[PDB]
Amino acid sequence: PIKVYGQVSLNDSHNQMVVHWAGEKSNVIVALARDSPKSSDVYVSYDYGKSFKKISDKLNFGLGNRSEAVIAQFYHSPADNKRYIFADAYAQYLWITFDFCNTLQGFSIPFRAADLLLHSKASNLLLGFDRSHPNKQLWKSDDFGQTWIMIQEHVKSFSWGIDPYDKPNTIYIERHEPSGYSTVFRSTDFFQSRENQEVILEEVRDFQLRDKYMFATKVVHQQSSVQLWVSFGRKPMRAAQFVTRHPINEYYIADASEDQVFVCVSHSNNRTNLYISEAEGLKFSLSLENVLYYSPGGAGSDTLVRYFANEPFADFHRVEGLQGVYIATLINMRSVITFDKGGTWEFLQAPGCSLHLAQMPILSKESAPGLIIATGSVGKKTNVYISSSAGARWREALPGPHYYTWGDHGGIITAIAQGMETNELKYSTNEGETWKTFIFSEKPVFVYGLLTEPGEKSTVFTIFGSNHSWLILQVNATDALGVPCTENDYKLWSPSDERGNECLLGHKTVFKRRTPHATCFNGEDFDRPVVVSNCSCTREDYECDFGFKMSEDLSLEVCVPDPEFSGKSYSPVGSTYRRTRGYRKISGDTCSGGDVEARLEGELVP
Ligand SMILES: *[C@@H]1O[C@H](CO)[C@@H](O)[C@H](O)[C@H]1NC(C)=O
Ligand SMILES: *[C@@H]1O[C@H](CO)[C@@H](O)[C@H](O)[C@H]1NC(C)=O
Ligand SMILES: *[C@@H]1O[C@H](CO)[C@@H](O)[C@H](O)[C@H]1NC(C)=O
Repeated sequence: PIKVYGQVSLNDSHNQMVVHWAGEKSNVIVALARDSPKSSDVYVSYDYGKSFKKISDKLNFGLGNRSEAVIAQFYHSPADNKRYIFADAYAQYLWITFDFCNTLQGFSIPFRAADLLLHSKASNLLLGFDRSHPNKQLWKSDDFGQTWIMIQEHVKSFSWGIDPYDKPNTIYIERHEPSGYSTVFRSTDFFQSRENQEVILEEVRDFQLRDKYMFATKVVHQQSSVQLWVSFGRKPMRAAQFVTRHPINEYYIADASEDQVFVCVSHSNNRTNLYISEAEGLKFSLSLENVLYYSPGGAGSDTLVRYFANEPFADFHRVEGLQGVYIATLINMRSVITFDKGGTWEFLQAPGCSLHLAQMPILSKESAPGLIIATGSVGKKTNVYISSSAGARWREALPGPHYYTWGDHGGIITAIAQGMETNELKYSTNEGETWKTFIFSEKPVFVYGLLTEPGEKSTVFTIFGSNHSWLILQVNATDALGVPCTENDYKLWSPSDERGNECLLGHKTVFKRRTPHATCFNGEDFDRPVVVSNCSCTREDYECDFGFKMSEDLSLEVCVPDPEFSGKSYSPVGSTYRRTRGYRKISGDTCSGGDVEARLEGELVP
């Protein structure tokens, strides 16, 4: 029903191992073994993981130099999955391949390659940032790392532009300056001429680019305070309004991907406050207080929080595949979820008790709309919890901590116990309502990774671990799904909140998906909603207005005046101006008509 078709032990005793399939239409897998750096090894499969060949000896410093290569990091081009760069940890040196590591060539380079930033569309183009010097130099290559020019020195921060919003080759940069105040510049010819260069904002402290938005900071006064500046869709930057009684030291941009900005301000007692804007990103309202926040700390002069997306400091998580849905943890903790980008929040429940989600991460994808797997616990021992209702309802799927992944649009889910040795793969074809066991090897292993072969329809899983000696297995589970799904095996589904509203963000979205109990191969792409239709407005289409905050008791769902406004939340006796009741329609909400829209919307006042 399921078979292990590839199993390979690498006579290798490094303490880290990463394994990456080249991509969806590809038989190549690259594996990199590293320490915690003291040594490394590289292995490549050209047969879907049936066999791996050691190719570390191809990574050498050339004729008459025998000193061993030590790979810190490798990089895969997202524009061309045949291309890789392996960077030496110590020497100023790279190896590049254009053919899945069949041929590698070494190149000595004028900096150590701490961080390379490969362009997402132009496969020859990349940046390199020399972080070892305090001299802070940005290097650019247009031949995939063979030759490099130094395009900017004294770099405080920089970023590639983003398509489609920026012209081709766009780079944004800000330099360190003796005064501490600096200019954000944009160039389309790598800073080679005045004519292809543009001032974006001046007297800036920091800057960041995130999707359609750009953020920068200035200082105002009389204690000084940091003012946030924002651009939406590459229009000129404008000052955001953040009214508080006390100085703001920094902003954390938590998310800017759904036509609004979530921003966190303050980090007292490992808590922060979550604010949301409308589309322009300029008028923020307090959506959620006391969100868990843990950072390692920084030098003390950062005004925009730097962090990696896969390691957010705020316990706040966008659910993929769905607009509107985010999950957070607040504080004696509680997990909450929103279905309307922070307009209202609800407590998560399992069978009911309060469900607390440790964010082992939350797994969700556009290829399986409404399916979420997460790790957490109930009351007061971690288990695996599953929702197939976009987080509205949850069940406990498996007890104990596990790796989990899935294939074929969520139609087959796999799980392996973590933190103990095992030779057991759990699999479910019904969203975790039942599970079968497949013994994937005779002897137990500590498992360190569980992956799905890329491709939305894939039903091949990679397992790697050891008992130190690395083992890599490939499990083909295709036959566990049997024959192709037919019309009988699909049902219409609309995401809803916990109350049953299938009307989210002012419209009803309809997906065609495979029923929970159908055992069949789903060969269809139904990732994109079949029907969308508008609804009459409800409370759920509204959020707190500038000057207001969510009631402390979230279940009241009432917006009240924010004390930070010092009693001036409602300030303008003439004409017919529009006085807010505390609410504004959520950015991108398409609701229309009905009772609620009236007297949630502003009041006409003389
Ligand atoms: C070999 O060449 C590399 C890269 O140029 C250099 O960094 C290293 O010092 C060399 N090692 C020896 C033993 O000559
Ligand atoms: C897995 O099994 C299916 C059905 O037998 C086959 O079509 C598919 O190519 C296999 N995949 C791999 C990577 O062996
Ligand atoms: C729903 O409303 C939006 C504007 O709010 C409009 O653009 C869209 O055409 C409407 N869609 C449907 C399917 O009626």
